[PDB]
Amino acid sequence: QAVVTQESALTTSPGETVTLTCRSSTGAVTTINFANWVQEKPDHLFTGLIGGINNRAPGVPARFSGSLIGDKAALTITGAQTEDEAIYFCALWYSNHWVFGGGTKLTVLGQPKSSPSVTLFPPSSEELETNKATLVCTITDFYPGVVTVDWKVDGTPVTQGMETTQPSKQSNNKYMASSYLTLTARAWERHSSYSCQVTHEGHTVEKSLS
Amino acid sequence: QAVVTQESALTTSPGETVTLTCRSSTGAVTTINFANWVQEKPDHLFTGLIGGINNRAPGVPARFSGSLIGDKAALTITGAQTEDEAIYFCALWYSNHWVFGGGTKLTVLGQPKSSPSVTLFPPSSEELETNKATLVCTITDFYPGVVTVDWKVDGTPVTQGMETTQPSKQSNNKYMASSYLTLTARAWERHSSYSCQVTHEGHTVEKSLSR
Amino acid sequence: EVQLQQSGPELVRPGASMKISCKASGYSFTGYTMNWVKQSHGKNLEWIGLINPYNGGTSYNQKFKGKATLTVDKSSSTAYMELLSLTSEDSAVYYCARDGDYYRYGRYFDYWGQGTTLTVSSAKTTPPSVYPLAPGSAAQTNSMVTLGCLVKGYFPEPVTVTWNSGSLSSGVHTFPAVLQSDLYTLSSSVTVPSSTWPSETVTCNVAHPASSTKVDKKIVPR
Amino acid sequence: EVQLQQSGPELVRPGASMKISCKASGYSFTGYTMNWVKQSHGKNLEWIGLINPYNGGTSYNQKFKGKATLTVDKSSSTAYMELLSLTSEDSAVYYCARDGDYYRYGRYFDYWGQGTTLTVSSAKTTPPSVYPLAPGSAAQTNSMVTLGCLVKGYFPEPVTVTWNSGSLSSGVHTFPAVLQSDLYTLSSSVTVPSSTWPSETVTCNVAHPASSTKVDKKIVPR
Amino acid sequence: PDTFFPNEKQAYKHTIDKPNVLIRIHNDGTVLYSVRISLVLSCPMYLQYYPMDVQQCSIDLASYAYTTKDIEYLWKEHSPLQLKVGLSSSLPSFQLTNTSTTYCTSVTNTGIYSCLRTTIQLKREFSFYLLQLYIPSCMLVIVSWVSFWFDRTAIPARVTLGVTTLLTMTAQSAGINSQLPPVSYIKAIDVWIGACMTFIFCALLEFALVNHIANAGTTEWNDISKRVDLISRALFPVLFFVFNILYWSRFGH
Amino acid sequence: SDSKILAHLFTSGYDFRVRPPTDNGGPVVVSVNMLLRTISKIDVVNMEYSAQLTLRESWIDKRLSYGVKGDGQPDFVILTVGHQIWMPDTFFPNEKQAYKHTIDKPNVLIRIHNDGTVLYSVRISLVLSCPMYLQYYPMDVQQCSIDLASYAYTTKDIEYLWKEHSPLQLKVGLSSSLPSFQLTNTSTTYCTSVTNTGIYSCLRTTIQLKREFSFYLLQLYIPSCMLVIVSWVSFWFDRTAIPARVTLGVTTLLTMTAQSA
Amino acid sequence: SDSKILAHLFTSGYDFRVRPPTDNGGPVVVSVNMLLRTISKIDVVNMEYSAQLTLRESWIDKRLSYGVKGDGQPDFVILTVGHQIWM
Ligand SMILES: *[C@@H]1O[C@H](CO)[C@@H](O)[C@H](O)[C@H]1NC(C)=O
Ligand SMILES: *[C@@H]1O[C@H](CO)[C@@H](O)[C@H](O)[C@H]1NC(C)=O
Ligand SMILES: [Cl-]
Repeated sequence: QAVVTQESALTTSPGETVTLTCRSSTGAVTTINFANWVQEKPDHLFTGLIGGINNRAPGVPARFSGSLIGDKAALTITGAQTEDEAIYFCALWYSNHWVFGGGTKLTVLGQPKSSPSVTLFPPSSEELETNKATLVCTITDFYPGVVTVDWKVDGTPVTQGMETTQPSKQSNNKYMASSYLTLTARAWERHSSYSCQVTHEGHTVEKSLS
Repeated sequence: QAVVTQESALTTSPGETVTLTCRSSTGAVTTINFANWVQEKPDHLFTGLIGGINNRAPGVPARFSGSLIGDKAALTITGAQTEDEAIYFCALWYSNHWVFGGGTKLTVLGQPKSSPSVTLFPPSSEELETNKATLVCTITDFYPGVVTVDWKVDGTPVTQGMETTQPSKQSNNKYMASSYLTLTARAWERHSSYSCQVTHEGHTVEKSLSR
Repeated sequence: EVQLQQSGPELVRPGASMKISCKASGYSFTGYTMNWVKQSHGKNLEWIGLINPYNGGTSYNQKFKGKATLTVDKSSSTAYMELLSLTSEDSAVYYCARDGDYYRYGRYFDYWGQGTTLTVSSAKTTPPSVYPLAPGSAAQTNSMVTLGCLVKGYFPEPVTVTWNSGSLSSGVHTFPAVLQSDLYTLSSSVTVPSSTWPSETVTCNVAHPASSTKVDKKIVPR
Repeated sequence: EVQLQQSGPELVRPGASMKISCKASGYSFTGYTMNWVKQSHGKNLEWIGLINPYNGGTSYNQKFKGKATLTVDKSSSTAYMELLSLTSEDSAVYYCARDGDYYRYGRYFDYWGQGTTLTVSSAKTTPPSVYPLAPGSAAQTNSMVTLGCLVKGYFPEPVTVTWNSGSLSSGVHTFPAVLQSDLYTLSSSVTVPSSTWPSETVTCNVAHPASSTKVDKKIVPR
Repeated sequence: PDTFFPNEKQAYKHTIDKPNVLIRIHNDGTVLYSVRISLVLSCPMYLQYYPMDVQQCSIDLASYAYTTKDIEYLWKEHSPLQLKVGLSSSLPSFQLTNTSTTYCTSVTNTGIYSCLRTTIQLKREFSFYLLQLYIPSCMLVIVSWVSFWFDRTAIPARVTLGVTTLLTMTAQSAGINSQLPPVSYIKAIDVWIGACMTFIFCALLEFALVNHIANAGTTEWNDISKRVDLISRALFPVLFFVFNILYWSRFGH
Repeated sequence: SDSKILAHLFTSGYDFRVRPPTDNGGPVVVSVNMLLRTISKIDVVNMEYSAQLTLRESWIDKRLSYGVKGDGQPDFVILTVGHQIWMPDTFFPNEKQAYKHTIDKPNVLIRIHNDGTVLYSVRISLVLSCPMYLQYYPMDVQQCSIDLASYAYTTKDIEYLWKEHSPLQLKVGLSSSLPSFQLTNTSTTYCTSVTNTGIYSCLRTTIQLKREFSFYLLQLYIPSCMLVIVSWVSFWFDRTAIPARVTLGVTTLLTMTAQSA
Repeated sequence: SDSKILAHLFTSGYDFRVRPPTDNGGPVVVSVNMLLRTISKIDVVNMEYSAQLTLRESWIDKRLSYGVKGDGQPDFVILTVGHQIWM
């Protein structure tokens, strides 16, 4: 009936100004859409920010401010802080009910950007007797946490049979993820070579295997 | 949609009584026209005099009085003064509208009527090099400030290429105006005779030259 | 006493839009509605719109629907008029005229402003061209010799014309300007004894503040 | 301060039905209406319904008409949400979000609960099958090596993965569990000096308290 | 004409037997419309000068839908407003001083609407409030002063006058109060009551001070009592005369 | 001309019983402007006050659209009698009594703009409920409101919004109109609530009333303070002066009784 | 949609003056809800008090049934002017 679209993820530095948008599929976001912005800290924490006509949740910093730039809702953070690093969801009121967006992963760099250290791992023979093949591609220590993952196993294009976990915050505040592969035992021997490439900050890195 | 008509200009003597009229083109000026009279002093000064139903602006002298003589509005000044010499505009209220008139140039004689001093100047030699000739007819020291400037070339009045300034008051309460005749330099060469004809208070002053 | 001070004169190019102010003083501002009158050269006085400071309510002339927008700031006691999509036709002097009745439309003009001159021309700044004018050959003497200057083709107004750096201040007449092809043209004249010409040289001093020019011109008989 | 404490995490089988609680404190409970938000993995946040503690009035999302039922006990200041005919699709985390205005619907989210994780799946308790994840056909060794340990197929969550009985406590990576259908699965990594292996035995310690299984797994790579 | 009454809070037409309307259609097309109407109009009144006040009430009249472009109201040239024979005496509280017919055309957000306004000016009957309150309080203050001219030893004489005068003053105040409508702001009637109440109270208190210092039986103090009495015979009449000048010049407008 | 336009609108299949169409199936947005003329008859006993006001509503009905900006047709047409258009079933939740004005023509005005925008103006006399509290008599403050919402149509069909510019307009001399109180601030807020029948959009204009402290000061507090002080000077008098102390004591108390009444 | 339905109900022979049908000839069961907004003007002299309230009644009229639950039609329809039902 209606889809709310947000940015995938945005990056900003402390002290600067970032603006998150929230686009409607039904048209321009009017005042009867009652643009709501919800902040999600890690570990399933949810704080309310800006709502309805001109309302603000108690304790919300002055740097947070809502608006209607263009034909969509906007959440502007003027003077970003380190603790403003979270996932921001936008909710719009269409008729009788609310619809949330994809959510924007805002990253406030407390430390410089780190290049991911990716190494693929061959499937152990202990599980190959179960006629199951599971190749694990581990990705550790990258900043921020936006990693795409493509595989070029066998033929260079891949279609389906892959699952990837979300970036997990480590102790050193650098993020970490992994990507698995679902195949049969017949695929291991027939397929020639392997490839697990991940793209971070526009930089692609590939690994090899036989 | 509708035009308000006033007299061109009127002349009166101090102490006497003069009446300015204000005619509507749609018909008789009724009370729902809310006849307004505005006085325009020189140097773009404006103040309201008599308005709407029977209202008067604060400070307006008792000599000013409005009425509806005939089928048009009237502004009567009983006992005219020297400072009552200005331009008087009448405004009429059409439903959802206002329309001002041409305005009447009222002259209160503060000094005897003086004939205009007219001097005509031929185009300079420097100007002729730019293929443009400009004749200048200066009208100075006349009273009242109403003149009619006409130009004649080779015995013929020129309809195109002429323009005259509006009569502006001097320091000695007299009025001044200037008129220009724009021509090409080659046109100034062929026409042997040029003439500037000025009319003030029914009398005509003429200035001519021939080159 | 009361006063209606408006904004200073403005000069803009076609397509743009500016806003004229009108600060009121000496009375309860919200009690009297304000009119706006446009005075152009080619046409008579044209009433624009009226606005009630209290209600904020407006009533425009059909001629100026969209051309003008009347607003009001009660705090500063000021009436505003915004003119949009300015053209050469909108070049005129604009007045704000107060209505005379207290908290009711009496339909009569009370006080007026000093006026705001709005000039809208697509012309660029042009330096004046001064030409000397002297009486033609023959037809000499008679009355005392009358001379003058011709300031042709400049933009914008004004230009100050003095004689001999301001020594001759008798017989000095400065005629109003006339614009042809978007360029103003003005002439100034003086009267001097015929016995003191052309034996003594008189010179007109023409200055243009916007052009930062000051041209002198000596008059020589043909 | 205010708080919105919800019920603990639950595990049920398809066809059954449970009810999540949400105890309010720190404010006048009957003055603020409560929202309920569903956070699943496959789909985005799905808003359910709202309920006014005072009126008792409810308004549900059309998608969840009959799936959810909001009640309220004013005495204990608690909002309840009952989910009926639970299926695999209803596996998500459920939050209760307070509206921000006092005794009126302001249409804006104020405070949220800590969340309640509801997992429903027709799978039985299954001990984890641990297989040593190791590098193969490595091109070169440069003063660093990474070792894995794939914990595949266990239910329910979670598992506690350590290395050498907690001896290796630096650089140990434990990835969030990504599950196949009917089976939950995760792996782990570790950072050690290159020389200490395979010269020294490393062991992947996997414990599954749900089945009381504690299996140690050595690493044997050529 | 869609005419109505802008400041009307309640209004009824008279429909007993046949309704009380009259419409005449002349030959030229001129229409005469007559109707009896019972109005309850709003009239903000101010009682700062109680009861020497003056009120002005109005009857606004205008069209509701039609702007100045469609309809325009004008008062009849001859006798625009007509009062009934004994209308000015009909009001118990007030006496009608002037009637006026004016225009109240105003510019609103919906347009410019023509409007008429009949205004009546109301003066309150001052003769009663003058003579039934101002006179007795004036006499009451005068009576209270002659206790200063009485000896200290005449306790029954001075005590009686002081207390009696005050009791009478309260009673007069109570009688005026019922007539007076309850209003939260200070009125002229409140000022002049509180003053007279004070002057009489102070005249009694003066006796208490005099009786005290005399009773202590020593001649420095013995004779001082008389001195207090002497200055009271001058201070009070002057202060009261000063008050009246201040009072009547303030509420003289 | 105008009568011909109104005819063309209602000759087509039009139903005033049907909600106006929306571009995306959304609710009809009614913009509300409010003009307050008089506040009167404030009652603390029955918890009510009388208020007369002009209500202005505005919505878009594309069915009534008969023209473009650059045509020879008048921008708006006044709706004549005998023709019904869809109108918001708006009411006043906290109204105890209410009347419309019907003298001569009823005091309603309906304008249909060319684009289809409808302007609805009406004079209404309300008697609204206003619970008041006098614990701080007389230095107290009261707040009275005028709630406005739809009765039948829920949030999916109709949505009320205060006008962007000057939502509330007071009459020229409204603050002085009240004998007992002085209003310091007026505010326009939203009072949308969720009920057992559904979610109804609602507007609320609120007026704040402060009572005159100056009277009570000079009529009760000041004279009583002086009265208490006068009662003290009997302490400084000797015991033997019975007429002095007895008079002052009784006189002061008797006067205080009169004050209270 | 709604206007399309309401017409269909009153095209058949319907009488708002006639009591709604019952499965077993029993009485019409009306469920009543009450909302009190204000209590005011309590009078001890005239033994009376003023009360403003919202009355909610509910009954079943099978004659007005326009659909089954599993249809694309809205659960309820707001009754427009010009159509009378038994009350
Ligand atoms: C009539 O009352 C009005 C009130 O404004 C006043 O202006 C006018 O002078 C009065 N007429 C006379 C002379 O009594
Ligand atoms: C009205 O006045 C009150 C008291 O000063 C203030 O709290 C409130 O914010 C004001 N209203 C608005 C919307 O400014
Ligand atoms: Cl007693």
